[PDB]
Amino acid sequence: MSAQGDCEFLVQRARELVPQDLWAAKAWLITARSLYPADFNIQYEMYTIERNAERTATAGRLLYDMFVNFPDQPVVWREISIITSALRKQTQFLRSLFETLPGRVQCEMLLKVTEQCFNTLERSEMLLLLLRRFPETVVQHGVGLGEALLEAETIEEQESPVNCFRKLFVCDVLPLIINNHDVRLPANLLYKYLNKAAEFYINYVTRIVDPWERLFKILNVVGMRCESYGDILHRMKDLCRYMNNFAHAKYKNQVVYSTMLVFFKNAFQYVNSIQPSLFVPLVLLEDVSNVYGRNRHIVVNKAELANSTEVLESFKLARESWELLYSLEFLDKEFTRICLAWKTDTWLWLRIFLTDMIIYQGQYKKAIASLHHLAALQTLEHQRALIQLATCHFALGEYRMTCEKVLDLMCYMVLPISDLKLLPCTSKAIMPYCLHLMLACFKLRAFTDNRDDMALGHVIVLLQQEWPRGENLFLKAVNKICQQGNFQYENFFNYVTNIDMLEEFAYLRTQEGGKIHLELLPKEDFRLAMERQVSRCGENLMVVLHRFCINEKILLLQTLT
Amino acid sequence: PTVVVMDVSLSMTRPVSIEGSEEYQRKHLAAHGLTMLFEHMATNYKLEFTALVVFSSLWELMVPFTRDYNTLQEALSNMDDYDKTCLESALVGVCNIVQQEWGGAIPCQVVLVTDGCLGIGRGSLRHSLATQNQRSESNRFPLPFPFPSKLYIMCMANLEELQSTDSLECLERLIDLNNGEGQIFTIDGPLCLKNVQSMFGKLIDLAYTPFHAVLKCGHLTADVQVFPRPEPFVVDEEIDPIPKVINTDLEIVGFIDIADISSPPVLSRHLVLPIALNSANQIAGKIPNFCVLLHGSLKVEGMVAIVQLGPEWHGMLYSQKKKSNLMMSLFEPGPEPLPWLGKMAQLGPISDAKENPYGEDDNKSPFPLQPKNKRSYAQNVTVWIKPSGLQTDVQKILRNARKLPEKTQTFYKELNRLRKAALAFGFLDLLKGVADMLERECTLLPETAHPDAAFQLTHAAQQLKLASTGTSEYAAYDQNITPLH
Amino acid sequence: MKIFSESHKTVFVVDHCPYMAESCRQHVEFDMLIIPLAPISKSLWTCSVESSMEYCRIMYDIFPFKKLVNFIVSDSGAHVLNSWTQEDQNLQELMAALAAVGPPNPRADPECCSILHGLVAAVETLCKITEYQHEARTLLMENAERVGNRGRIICITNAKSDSHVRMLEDCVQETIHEHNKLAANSDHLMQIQKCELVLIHTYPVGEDSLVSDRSKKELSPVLTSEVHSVRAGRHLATKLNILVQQHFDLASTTITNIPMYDVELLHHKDAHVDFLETITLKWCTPRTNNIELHYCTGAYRISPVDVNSRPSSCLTNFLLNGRSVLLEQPSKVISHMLSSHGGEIFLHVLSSSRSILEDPPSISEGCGGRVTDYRITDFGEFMRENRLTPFLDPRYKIDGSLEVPLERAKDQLEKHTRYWPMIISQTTIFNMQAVVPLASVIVKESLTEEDVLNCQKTIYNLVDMERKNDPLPISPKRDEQYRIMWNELETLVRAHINNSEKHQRVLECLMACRSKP
Ligand SMILES: [Mg+2]
Repeated sequence: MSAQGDCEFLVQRARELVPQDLWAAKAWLITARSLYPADFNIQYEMYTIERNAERTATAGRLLYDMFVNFPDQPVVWREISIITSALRKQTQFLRSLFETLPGRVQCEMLLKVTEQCFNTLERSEMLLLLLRRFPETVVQHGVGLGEALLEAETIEEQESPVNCFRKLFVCDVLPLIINNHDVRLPANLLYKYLNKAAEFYINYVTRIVDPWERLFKILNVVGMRCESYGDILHRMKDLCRYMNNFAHAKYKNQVVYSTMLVFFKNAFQYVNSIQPSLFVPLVLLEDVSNVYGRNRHIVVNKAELANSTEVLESFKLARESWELLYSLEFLDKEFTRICLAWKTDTWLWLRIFLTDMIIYQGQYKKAIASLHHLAALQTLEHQRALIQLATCHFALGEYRMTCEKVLDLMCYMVLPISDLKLLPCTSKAIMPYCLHLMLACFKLRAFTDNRDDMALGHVIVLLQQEWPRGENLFLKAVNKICQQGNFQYENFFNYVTNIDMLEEFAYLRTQEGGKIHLELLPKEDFRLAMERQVSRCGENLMVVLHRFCINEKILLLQTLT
Repeated sequence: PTVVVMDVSLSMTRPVSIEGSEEYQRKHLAAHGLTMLFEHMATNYKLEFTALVVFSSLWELMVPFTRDYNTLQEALSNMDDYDKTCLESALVGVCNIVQQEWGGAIPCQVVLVTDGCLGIGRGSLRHSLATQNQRSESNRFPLPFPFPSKLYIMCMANLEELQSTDSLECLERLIDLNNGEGQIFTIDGPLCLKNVQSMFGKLIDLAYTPFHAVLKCGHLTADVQVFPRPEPFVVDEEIDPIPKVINTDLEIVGFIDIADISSPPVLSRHLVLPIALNSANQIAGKIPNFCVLLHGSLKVEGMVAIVQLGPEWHGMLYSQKKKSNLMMSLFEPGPEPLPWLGKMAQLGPISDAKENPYGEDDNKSPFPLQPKNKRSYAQNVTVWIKPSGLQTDVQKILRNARKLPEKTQTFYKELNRLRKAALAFGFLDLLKGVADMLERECTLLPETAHPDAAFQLTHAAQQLKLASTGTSEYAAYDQNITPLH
Repeated sequence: MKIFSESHKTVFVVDHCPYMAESCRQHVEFDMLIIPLAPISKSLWTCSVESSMEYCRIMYDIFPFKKLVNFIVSDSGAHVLNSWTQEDQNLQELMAALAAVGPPNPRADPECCSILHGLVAAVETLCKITEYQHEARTLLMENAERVGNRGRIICITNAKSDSHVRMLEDCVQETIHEHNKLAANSDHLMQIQKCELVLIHTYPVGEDSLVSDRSKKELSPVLTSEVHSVRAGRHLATKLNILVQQHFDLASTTITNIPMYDVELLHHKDAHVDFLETITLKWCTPRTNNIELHYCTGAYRISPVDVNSRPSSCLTNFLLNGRSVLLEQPSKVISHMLSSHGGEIFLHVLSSSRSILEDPPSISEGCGGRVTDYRITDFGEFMRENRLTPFLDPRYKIDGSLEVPLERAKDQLEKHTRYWPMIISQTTIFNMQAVVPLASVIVKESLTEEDVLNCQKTIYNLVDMERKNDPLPISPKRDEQYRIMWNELETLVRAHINNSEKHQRVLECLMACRSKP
């Protein structure tokens, strides 16, 4: 008689008595194990009985004995997989049973599971869990796991740097490798580490607990290994004063990486304060306030932005950092290399910050080119490029491209109500800006000792905004009319709903201002329309001015001067 | 008088957003307000002269000063809309017409029916207010009217909101250069007709309510009305600064013959007219009134009736072409406004005198009271500033010396005057020169050889040249020279 | 401003050193009618005294009250000649005082004194209180602070040099400062609020002006000095004439066409606010009794600028004799009238413009205008018996309370109108001559025994007419007329019983003797 039959009979007898007497079943199992110490079935049955009895110590001992003696049984592999899945009431009991086994046994089981793993993601997760549980094994596994994850990400051909394997490597594998003092890595590998960490951080924040703090800590660790966001910039400026004047790879790597990191942090803060969606929008403009008359100041009210000081300081810091990056040759070349290595599309927020910085700088042709790029990539909220082109064109004395940009600016702007300003994208602030721009264009068009009169009419009509500030401007215009005596503007009575203007124009027609020949119609008729026009005093001045802008869109022919 | 300066610029032809009713221009609201003001001032203030001045780019006088309020009512609907606003020219024209019609002391209430648009430039209100106030020059700002005026500004522009969005400090300053004599009137709430009528009712109560009084002569009483309403008077700004108005009850205290009062300076002349408190000619026209009896007796006897208008304030009532009426004049507030009558509180009945001061047959009168100190034209002063005076004095001295001893008293009086003046001026050289002239005149005595003439002349010459030395013999001021017996 | 202004207190300081004894080199020619004597000339002291006293004379003529002057000659000491009471403000007292001071000592002690003593006494004089200031302070109980002590000092002296003028100004400023500090502690000395200074420097004609003119210069918030330089004689007099005109806001008039030359007068500038540097009003022919009550808007005292001269003397004598004079401005309009109201010539400013009280409502339309039986002669007698006379002495009523004659007049007016019907047809007792003694006596307060006897006679005569039934005035049976007349008589007498006891006696007699059934 074969011993297999006796073992099967003993197991069946023990199993049948389990529902009746647990002690009898345990005694039968012990007797069977004593008779046949090499029987894996008896050990498996004992382990199952112990697990069903919620006995942590007995189940752990039985599992360890089965693993040590019979590792080829698929039941052991299934149990190990179940335990790993639970680790990654029953789950708590399984976790407690895991602690019963020795640390070396647990490490060996984890290594066997990793070796038997097939999926790359599952194997990486198991290895990361094992390293977290047992840091001593991360010395010879941390670098390899990260390299394998990077290779798999490259092979998978991920269009965006937002990858599950890359995310796991950056969140867990990278800090574990960095903090491992026993693990030695070259500075060239630290370069790739910091590159990928920065890419992950900026891609996550642009689109978790604190990507910015983690990136800053990683940068500090990388800088210390090779040995606020504002003080480090000035310290690095002093370092440049000690290094830029005269391989020196550490200094150049720092002056590129740390400076671009602080630049990106400040830039994100800036483009999150202004246009908060890309993270009412705020547009940095040049609003000429004195129409009726390097280290620059951004004038912004504290009501539209309650935290203007910190945002302006961040903008200044980022501008200085970027200026330092392109100032000297080596850092400029390395910065261009790393930036073109990344996404050349420049996203949206970085492009917006670049356009704002260029407009701050003083060069506006490059600003206009960058805004064309931004518009191609892309008053409502989105139409910021129109306002920015308007101010940029007005900067270089164009005075006509400004005018078409302003006229197209308010085509999508319907609502019944120099100095570098910063206004929202709402009508209350934008519409005065557009009217100021148009008034400036026509003020420089009309006061030129020429015979133009439509220019003077356009100055008069657009002088209705913000009265009585245009008092002296309108008085000078009326003096010019008196000198000329032949004012001609057929549109005059369709837009000039100002009682001061109307009663000054009716003064010109009797005796004492001189009988000025006013051609304001396209004897009794002139006064008849005036009696009608004084009834229009009270209508929304913004509405009639906008109607003048849109309907009488032939302002351009005069503005070409 | 009353000048109704009303804006006709284009600013006043603006339709008003009045709910319910049709759109009225602000000119129409002004016309209605002035219409109700003229109705009140023709029913209860019928004796007032009113002139309508319309201003725009230039000032114009529609109707001259008249009591024909139907003429002024007609003009309100017969106006044009000349555009541009100029207020300084309007005020210049107001001053011109006021001074060319009434003079320089008759009060004139100016009702400026403005709009609040102020202006834009040149002759605008802001420009002329900022510049000409501190510029002076030939073209002075005619705001402090050269007459006791009261400038009311009926700014019909919504509440003081519409005045505070653009400018109201300009108008409130416009009142201030009139020494605060005025009142800004603004249409409370919206511009509905009821509110403009309320504003003009406030104006009517403030400026055009008749001054009803009571006229008493002991028990003989009369309910009267005094036109114009007397203006408050202030004695000075250091002792008695508060303004004192007259008493509501005019208390006749006595009568003074119109020749004894002569021509008294007065503050202002007023017209006393009885009131009832063809009906007016049949019910109230038959009950005997005291003003009619007083006027008849004053006109016939030729007297006045001194009136107590208050503590230490006194007046007068008299009679009056041919149309005569009872009239009343305010003397200056004080214990003694008329120095020829003494203190008005020292005037009493003739029954308390010993004799009859006015005479048994009325050939005397206690008035006028001679002053205590005679003025220089009543005494004999000695002015020697111009040489003519001194020459006349010495020539009068010598001329009476020839007539000596016939005219000896006048001669010695004149010589005493000369010596007193010379001593009080320290002009002793004149004294010695005059003594030498007396000697020369003595040398040229006529051949008749009057006995006393030589003695008196020689004695006077001796006294003169003894007093010329300055010693205490006759240089004393009171040591008058005495002749020789 | 108010009474207590800078013109309320003016102090004259005249230098008296032997410097003011040399001739002014302006020899007079009083010798006109053989060999004439050497011409006489006046010292600088004499010229300054003459001009200052002309200033004082003009002020006293135009401002008899409330404008006072103090005269301080500045010698070795400082001899103040008159006080601040309105009884030493007399020209005769000033001439007596100046005669007492006498001509400057020529050879006593030339350089032993100066002018600064006069200025120190003058500023010490500005601190005192004029009787008007004391009256105002005692009237403003617990508020006697709104009564200023502003003044003015006029100094006429022969200054040696400009530095002398500057040290005089420093001296006066120091004196005001020190005396203000002293008067802050004390009570019977006011604090000067504005002491304007004039420092007229007089020199003989022909000598260089060692001191030049100088406009007003504020040495303090309490001082405003101004320096004048002018030759002694007529120029100094003209300077002080301009000073008196500009200090008191005077004005000039040049009355012309006087029938026998021009006559110049000096009055307040308020007399020429109607016309708007002398106006030239023309004399107009006076009428006997054309009108008697002109509408005068202001009467101002005048003072001839050439009083002793023949034309001005003639005009003023004509005015003082009793008649008036009407003056016209350049168809003709009468604008003024000169009248002498009892030895004080006044310039009235009549009104010649349109009268706002023109075409007044007829008295024949107003209330009571259609009544033709008004007792107009009866009220005329009432008016003429209730006239006004002035009382000089104060009379005592009972004890410790003198009677104001105005109150007595008003009491009499109320008494005489207790019963006084208005229309003739209303009354009957007042329309017959029998009751005239009763009416004219019963209204009195204290009846004499003869008055009571006359009332008895009148009552008995009325009884006699009732017995004879003499018809009464129409003003209705024969007995009913007498009954109603007795009733009216009782009404009259019953209203005056509170005057005395004799009224009660006559009332009892009337009640006994009347025909009451
Ligand atoms: Mg206007």
